[PDB]
Amino acid sequence: STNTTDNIDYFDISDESNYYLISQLRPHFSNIYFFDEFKRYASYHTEIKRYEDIHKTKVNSLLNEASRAIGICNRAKNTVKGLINILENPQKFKTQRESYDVKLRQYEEKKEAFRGCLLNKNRKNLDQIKKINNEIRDLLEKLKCSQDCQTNVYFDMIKIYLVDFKKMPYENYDTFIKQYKNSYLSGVDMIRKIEKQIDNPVTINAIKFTQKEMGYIIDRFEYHLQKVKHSIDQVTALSDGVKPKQVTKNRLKEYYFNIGNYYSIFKFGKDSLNMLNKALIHKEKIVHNLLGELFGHLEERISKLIDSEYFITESNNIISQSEETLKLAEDVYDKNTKLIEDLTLYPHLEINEFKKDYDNNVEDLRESIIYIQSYVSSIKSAYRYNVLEKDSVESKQKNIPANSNAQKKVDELLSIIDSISYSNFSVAENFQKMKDYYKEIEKLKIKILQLIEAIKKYQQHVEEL
Amino acid sequence: AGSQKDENLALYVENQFREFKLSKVWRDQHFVKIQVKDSAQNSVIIVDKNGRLVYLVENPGGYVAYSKAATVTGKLVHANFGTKKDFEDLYTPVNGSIVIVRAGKITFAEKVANAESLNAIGVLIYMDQTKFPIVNAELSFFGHAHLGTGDPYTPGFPSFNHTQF
Amino acid sequence: FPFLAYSGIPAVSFCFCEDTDYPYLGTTMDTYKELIERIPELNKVARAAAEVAGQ
Ligand SMILES: *[C@@H]1O[C@H](CO)[C@@H](O[C@@H]2O[C@H](CO)[C@@H](O)[C@H](O)[C@H]2NC(C)=O)[C@H](O)[C@H]1NC(C)=O
Ligand SMILES: *[C@@H]1O[C@H](CO)[C@@H](O)[C@H](O)[C@H]1NC(C)=O
Ligand SMILES: [Ca+2]
Repeated sequence: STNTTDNIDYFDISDESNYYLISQLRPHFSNIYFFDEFKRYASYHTEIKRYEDIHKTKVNSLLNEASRAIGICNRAKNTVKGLINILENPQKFKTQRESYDVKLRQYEEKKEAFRGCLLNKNRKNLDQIKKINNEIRDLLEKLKCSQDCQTNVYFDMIKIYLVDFKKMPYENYDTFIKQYKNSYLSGVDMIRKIEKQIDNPVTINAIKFTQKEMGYIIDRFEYHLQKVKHSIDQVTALSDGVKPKQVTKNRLKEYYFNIGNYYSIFKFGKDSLNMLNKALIHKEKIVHNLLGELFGHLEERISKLIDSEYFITESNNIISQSEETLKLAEDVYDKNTKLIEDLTLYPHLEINEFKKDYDNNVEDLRESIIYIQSYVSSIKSAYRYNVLEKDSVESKQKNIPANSNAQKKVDELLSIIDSISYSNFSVAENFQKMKDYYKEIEKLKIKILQLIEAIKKYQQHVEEL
Repeated sequence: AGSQKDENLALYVENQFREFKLSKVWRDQHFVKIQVKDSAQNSVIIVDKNGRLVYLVENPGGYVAYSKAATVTGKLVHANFGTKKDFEDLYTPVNGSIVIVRAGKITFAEKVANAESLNAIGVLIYMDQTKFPIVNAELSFFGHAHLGTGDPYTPGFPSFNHTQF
Repeated sequence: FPFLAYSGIPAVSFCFCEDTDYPYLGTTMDTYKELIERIPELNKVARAAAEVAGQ
């Protein structure tokens, strides 16, 4: 299984004026593609012959010197390589002694130290690009045509250039990045909820870091794809089109320079979209193979939340105790239920203040026993309305996708933990009712014994009379 | 209302209205009087004519806002919903007797208003199965009993801290 | 109601409501689990209600 990243080169830096963007793909600038468009513009005018001699020395100096300067900033790329790989895995951070918040600051310093290297070694070459651009302007000054200039090359270069537009796929990148970004924000929302239950600090730092880099690459993907779609929109917007038979020389220079730069944006865009596409798919598969170490440390948290959070082992004891109390009371009335029939047949012919005590206590005993049976029925009814809830969460934990690919199963497990969290108040107040009815079963449990004592006093006093 | 979780949710929303770049976000607080449960339980409890053996039905988890702190005994008389049409359709005289009604089709406060105009003492409100089909029979709920709206201990004028209450 | 009747502001309310009213509405069992049990597609209906308030 893949736990490391091999290709790192998606880092890029722009100038302080934001005019030029450097990339780590060749030719490291957009303007070389404009120059290769300007060759195909210079082939159609016989006036500009010296461009084919000058620009060979110029752009050979630019490509050799630019690839040279990246060759100078290779060495920081190797250290940020080792820093990503050590900081990212649990095993490599396990063999590394320093803490995680310690090493991530080293990641920051080496990161902007690396991008600072790359810009600081291209600072001169930006001025070089200014100088060559002034030479293109100077050679385009030498055109003979002063006032009535076609505008026959231009309308055709929109056609041949439009074939290069129809070659590229655009829909798959848009649908891809919208689906992917949906999965990203779902993941970042998911880790915040998942880091409160589960113990381990290492894998959770790996996933938080990889989602940070994943966020960076999503940002660059949106940027380059935006410039591609804007370039295509402007060029096809010029293909309506305004049709002069003649233009000014500086107007013609503004035209060729103009949509030549749009070729530079587009051809600079395609390979960057390819590289970032590989980057998002690879980092995605790293994150899935990181959550595969987490679900087994989550499953026992579900199986720990159920048995303790539905209050089952305590409530079953309450129903057991109240059941034994009912068997105690009906056991005592089973003992003296003949003795009442001995103590009803005598007294009915005499000084009857004494029945006012007796049938009082007998009606108290009967209605007390019926009260205890009704109490037991109430508590068991509450218990059924709790165990139905527990059974339903068991039925949701039984049925899962199997066939769950990828990370959707960890979202199912977290949804089950929320399905235990949404049902706490019902079980709390229901268990409070169970406590109340058990208390009053204790009160009738002492009252019935006082009644039996009064019945015995009745018996001996009837024996006295 | 007034709990700590309300104020944490209000800080979360008042953070969101800042993060969405609204033109202006503002808070407005004021002090009101609500009614909350006491530390002692409130119960409904069957009393025999003898006064000897006393049987209880429920300690309700849910309460009614703006009720009175009292305790009473007496006859119970069913009423449909507490419409005025219901109380004038009844055969049994209403007065001096606690009533029961079913929740729904009218605000709670107009049930208690009609049962107060017909000089009754007590109101118990429940949910049958026909109007409200559920499975859990041991379930409680909540309602305000104030006819009209607003904070009732300051009617007409607002409940800021300039009124000095 | 206090916007329309007390203040004088035109007020509007609306609901996608089943014929019988919602059972556990002021209740301790009002929660998202049983809500998504009642309504199996909540995202589309919330999309519709936010669309109406948008109009
Ligand atoms: C606004 O009125 C409230 C209500 O009395 C004041 O809040 C109380 O202040 C007293 C004394 O400071 C304390 O008992 C508590 O801080 C508050 N009581 C309760 C029950 O919340 C508040 O001080 C008033 N505001 C101002 C600026 O005076
Ligand atoms: C009011 O209630 C008492 C209950 O004792 C009843 O006797 C009386 O008749 C009632 N009043 C009227 C006017 O019916
Ligand atoms: Ca007021």
